[PDB]
Amino acid sequence: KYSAKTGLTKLI
Amino acid sequence: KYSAKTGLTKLI
Amino acid sequence: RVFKKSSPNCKLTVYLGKRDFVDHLDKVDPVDGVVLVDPDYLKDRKVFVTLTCAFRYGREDLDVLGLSFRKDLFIATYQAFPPMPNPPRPPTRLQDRLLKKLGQHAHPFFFTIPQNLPCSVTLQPGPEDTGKACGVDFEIRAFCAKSIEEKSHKRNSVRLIIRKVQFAPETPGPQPSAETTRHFLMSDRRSLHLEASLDKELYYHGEPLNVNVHVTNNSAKTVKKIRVSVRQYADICLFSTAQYKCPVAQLEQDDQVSPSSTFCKVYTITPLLSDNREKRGLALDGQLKHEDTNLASSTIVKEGANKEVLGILVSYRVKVKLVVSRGGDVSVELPFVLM
Amino acid sequence: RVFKKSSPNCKLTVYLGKRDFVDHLDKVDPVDGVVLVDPDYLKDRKVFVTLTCAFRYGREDLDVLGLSFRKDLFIATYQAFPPMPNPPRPPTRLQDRLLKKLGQHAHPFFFTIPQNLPCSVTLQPGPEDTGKACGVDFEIRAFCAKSIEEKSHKRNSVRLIIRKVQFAPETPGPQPSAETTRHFLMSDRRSLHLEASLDKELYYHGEPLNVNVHVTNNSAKTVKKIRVSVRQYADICLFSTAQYKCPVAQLEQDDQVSPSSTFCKVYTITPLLSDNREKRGLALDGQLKHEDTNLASSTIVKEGANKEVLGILVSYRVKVKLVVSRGGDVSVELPFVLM
Amino acid sequence: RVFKKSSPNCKLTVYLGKRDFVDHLDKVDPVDGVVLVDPDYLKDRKVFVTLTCAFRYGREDLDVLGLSFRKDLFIATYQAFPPMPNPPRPPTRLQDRLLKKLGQHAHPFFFTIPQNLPCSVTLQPGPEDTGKACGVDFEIRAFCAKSIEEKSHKRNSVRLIIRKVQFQPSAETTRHFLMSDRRSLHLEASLDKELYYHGEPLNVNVHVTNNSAKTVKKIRVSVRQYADICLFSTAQYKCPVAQLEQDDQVSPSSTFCKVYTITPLLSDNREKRGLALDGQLKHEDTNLASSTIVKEGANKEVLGILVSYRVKVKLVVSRGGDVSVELPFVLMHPKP
Amino acid sequence: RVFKKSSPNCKLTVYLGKRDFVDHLDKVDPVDGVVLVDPDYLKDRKVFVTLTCAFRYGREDLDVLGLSFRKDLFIATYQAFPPMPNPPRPPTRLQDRLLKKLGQHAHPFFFTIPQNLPCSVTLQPGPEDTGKACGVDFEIRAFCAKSIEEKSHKRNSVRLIIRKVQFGPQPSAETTRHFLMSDRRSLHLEASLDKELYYHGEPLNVNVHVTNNSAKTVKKIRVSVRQYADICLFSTAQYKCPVAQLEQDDQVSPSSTFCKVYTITPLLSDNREKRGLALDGQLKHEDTNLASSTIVKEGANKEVLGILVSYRVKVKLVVSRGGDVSVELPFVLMHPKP
Repeated sequence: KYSAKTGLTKLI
Repeated sequence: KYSAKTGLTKLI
Repeated sequence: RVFKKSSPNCKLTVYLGKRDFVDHLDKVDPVDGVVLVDPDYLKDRKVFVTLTCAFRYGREDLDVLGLSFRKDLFIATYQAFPPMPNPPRPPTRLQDRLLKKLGQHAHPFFFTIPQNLPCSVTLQPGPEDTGKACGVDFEIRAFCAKSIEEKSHKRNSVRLIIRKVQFAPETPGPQPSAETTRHFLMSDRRSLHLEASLDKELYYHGEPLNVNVHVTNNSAKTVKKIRVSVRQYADICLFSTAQYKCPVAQLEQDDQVSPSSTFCKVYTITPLLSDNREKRGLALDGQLKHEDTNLASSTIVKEGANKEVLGILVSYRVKVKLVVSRGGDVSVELPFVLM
Repeated sequence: RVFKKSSPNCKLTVYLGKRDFVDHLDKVDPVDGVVLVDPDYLKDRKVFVTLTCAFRYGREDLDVLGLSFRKDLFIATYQAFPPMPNPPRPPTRLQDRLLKKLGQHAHPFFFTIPQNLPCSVTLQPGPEDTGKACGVDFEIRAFCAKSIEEKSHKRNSVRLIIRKVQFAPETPGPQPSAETTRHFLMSDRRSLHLEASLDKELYYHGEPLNVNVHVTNNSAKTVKKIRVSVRQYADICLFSTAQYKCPVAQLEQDDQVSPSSTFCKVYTITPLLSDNREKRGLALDGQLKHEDTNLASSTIVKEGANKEVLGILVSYRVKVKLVVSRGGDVSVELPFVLM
Repeated sequence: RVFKKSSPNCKLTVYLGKRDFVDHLDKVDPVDGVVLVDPDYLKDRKVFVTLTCAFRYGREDLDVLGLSFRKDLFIATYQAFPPMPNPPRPPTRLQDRLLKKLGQHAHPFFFTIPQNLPCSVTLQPGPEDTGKACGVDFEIRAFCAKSIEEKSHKRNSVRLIIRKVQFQPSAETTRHFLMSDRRSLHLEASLDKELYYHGEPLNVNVHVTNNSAKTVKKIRVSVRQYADICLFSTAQYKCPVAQLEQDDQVSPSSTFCKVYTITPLLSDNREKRGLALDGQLKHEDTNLASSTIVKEGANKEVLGILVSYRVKVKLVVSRGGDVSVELPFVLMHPKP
Repeated sequence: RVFKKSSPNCKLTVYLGKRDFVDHLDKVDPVDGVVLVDPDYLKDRKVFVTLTCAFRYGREDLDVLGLSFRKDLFIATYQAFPPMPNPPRPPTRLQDRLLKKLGQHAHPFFFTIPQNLPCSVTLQPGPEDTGKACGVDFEIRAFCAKSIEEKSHKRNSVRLIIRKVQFGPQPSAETTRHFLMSDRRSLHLEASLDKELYYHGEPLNVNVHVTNNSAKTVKKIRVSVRQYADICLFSTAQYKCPVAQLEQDDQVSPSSTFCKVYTITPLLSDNREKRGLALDGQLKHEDTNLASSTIVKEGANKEVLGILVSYRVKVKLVVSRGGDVSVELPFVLMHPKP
């Protein structure tokens, strides 16, 4: 198992 | 003065 | 230039300077940021922040079910809130800017890295599919779980990709060259003295690929061509080290060699990243989620350790491929490094 | 990976290998292309081809109505159709792949670049009003006007931008380490001996800048700081060679040195581009119209010509800045090269 | 398995392989079959075969009773008998089975489909509207009339219904308000795949991304079927095939995440109004309509029902406002 | 330069700065001015001031059976007299100029405008249709009714019409065209440009790069600027009409890559006395200009009720059978700001 993400942040 | 463009082809 | 991930949560809002931290030789580049926190929901809720040195080799829930997960090569764990009686003793002057601009509740954090961790490096995916990834990465999470730092969850986490890098030393090895003989069944004379002399040992991105190939000839068996080919070796030690041959670039001219003399041509090549884009199996330096990378730097395996280094071990070797009538493709390899 | 520009009007379709051509040392990377033309509306219409290496430093129709235009650094012209007596003698094997891939009408072309040409380098625009556009480029065009190769227009021309990127030589120069001793009017001693010793002489876009800085000290004005700052010389030559200073990147911790000893630290930086994106006047290596580029490599001037090289002459240097009480910003510069 | 259709006058008898024809899009599934005709009734009588790509939006006699009739997108015609030059260069392996099986009076036939043809999709009838219908369809008639191939009449014409069924998008958007100025709803409805078919359900990994005030009530995800109809007015008919949900609430100043698992079933929306179905083979059980698409836009507009699907991810926030967001994704069949 | 309006009872006068107000974007242009009333008719009667933003789509004593009237998207009210423990905390520099020049009587007034509101823009009527109209306007009223704050009429109401007019990449469309009686790409057509926001005074070159219009002769290439006259009362409604278009016979060849810049100037006095082309808001007889393009702000709650003008250079080619194929883009005409 042990977790995942959100998926995107390209700057500030 | 000599001439100008079309302005874009990026790949094949 | 500074950038933040403001968690939508407006509990943990993390301000950082650079996404790529320069992993030097004698030291590393430490992480140097702050975490703006808000007080009205964080009532006896406690701020922490961590650095995950993560290694990836597959699908995020298929490789989950089974008996294994990612071997996280390192995890650093910091407690921002509640603060000690002034925790931050060597305050960064980036986090002088991040405290004077921000509020009294803005919370420092720094993250030192040890001397056993590799870069952020991935392979290149194929243009065709069955669902695969791989690569090392460094990331930073700031979060707040009710239980102690030894437990955590969703619902507070602020994640940002950072990057770490190998950077080869001051000194090149010997100036690596090449001159072999070749013996056959049908033509007796030494037939291929082939001196692939070179200039340097550790190139980077933005230099030429010249190979001074000196044929010394006295023979029959008309030679046709000398192709020159930049082999990438995609070493991958997961359940076993494997190399996956694929030429990042290849050039060749029609320079033909006469019997009985010494002729020599420099064969001169560019491997560009833009030429091998949308192509399979050519390790690229691990990129920051979408950003353009370079072709993967050579990785080196330290002289001797108790544990064998698991994962992708990039090597690069310039093969000098030949064509001799009626077309036999003879060649050789050397060691050379792109770090 | 071969690519084409099918000329807008389905007459002169130009097939080429690579858009980045290598600027070698012994040679250049010559062009090796063909042009598929159709024989129905090209009846006694004579096809040619050119390479128009050109400087750009402004607006099109505005700099048209002045006195000058651009100073096209170079232009090659060669007669594809009808072939003066069929002049492809050493065909490329890409010119051997295309001629049999395409129809019989395919007409080759091949350009060898001279030794007096700078590379494809473009000034960086800024966030604001960022189009007094500058930059060299290499461009390659097919055409056919009634009048002979010394006259042309636009209604046939096929334009395909390529590049020529400089590449570093085979030997780097001796280990550079050189700067100031700094005597004063109120504190007496040799008072900041400093050594920014280095390791190499010519870097690329793969490796960082470790600077081994050696303080030698017996203090009577407290030091408090050493920042190290990589500085670009965006040395433009239109009327004049033009030094435009700005730092691509710089780093520092807050290591303090005490009176009467010798201190030493390896400070270290990486100049990135994604950190220097959305910034003004930072010479970048040439771009392929929107494709990602990188920081400009060191340009260099040949060992004695007759005519001053006109263009942007990019240099680089680690300026070792120090901050001393009560705030004097002491520093010095050296040579080093990113070619 | 093979299937035939014999007219009640035993004159034109068609044998065919598949009712479902696999609409690839570089090509399309061509028709393969034969027509067994009898020649002593057909003495100087001329057999044909055709394929009708047709569009329906109502009653037979009544929209027959119109200022227009069916605007057929397509009709293919070919000469079965007389064989004008027995002209099939490639005989098909299905015809290789049928010509050996039957009496050689089996006339082969083959139907090429062009690229501008939309798929088989019918709007779902109401429960209360009895005589209301609308649907695209593909059929095949082998037929004869004394007149040359230009005309026909209903007799000697042998129907049959077939089908031309057409065989990592993240969303993240912010929500700013009147009385709560915070970003207040970032939300990422991430997924894994885009083009599913019948058999593999809909997980939607919705990452709650929300600040402080305005207590969120709930999240609920509704597979919503778009039915775009272009006859004289383009028209889109919104109706929820399936919607699933729980009560997993989020807190002020947190980043929650739920995977919500929905599965539109044909069996559940049986006996309902407003849900485009794939065309049936006249009575047989079908599926939920496959998403059609207009390839890149032909010079002539596609006149038909244009099915798309989406996951509409909806939320309620205090005191129950129905915030939401939508995306693109497509449902089409798997090929053999 | 200053201007006022006085009532036939010379009771309320209004002194202002400028009838053209700059619809900025981070902000807007707030209204500033003073109201000048008299003493002794206005004993114990209470003067107020308002900003009426309106949507108009027809006739005055006719279109009031619309279930409604001009659906006033927004109306602002502030308490002029008796000043009410007055918050002109910032008094204006021009109100400073008006208070000492005129009597120290001058009642200042000021109007914030919200963000969900449109500019002042109207549909140009036909040359033959007389009793019709449409458009937005921003007007101001200064009045006093023997009432509560709610009741309101004329003859003390003084009304001034003012305005709230709004003061990319090099945008290029290169499209192919596939036919039923031709195979080739048959027309790529690249309308390359250099500006996307123009004003009154800078012309319209369209660099049209033709890419093989052959196997079907081309007559030639028209280029025609179309205003989009969007109107949202009950339904959004574009009304297509070309303001200007120009035209030479340059004749692209089979197997030859043509490119021509076509130079357009949309003028008003050429489109004066026409039908269906929005003009900018105007003041009662004086000269105006061709309407500015309005924009739709990113993410309002409620859709903007107004006329929503845009423009676009349509490049309509004409190919041998005289079949006129075309393509459009986005292209937006805002004002230049002082």
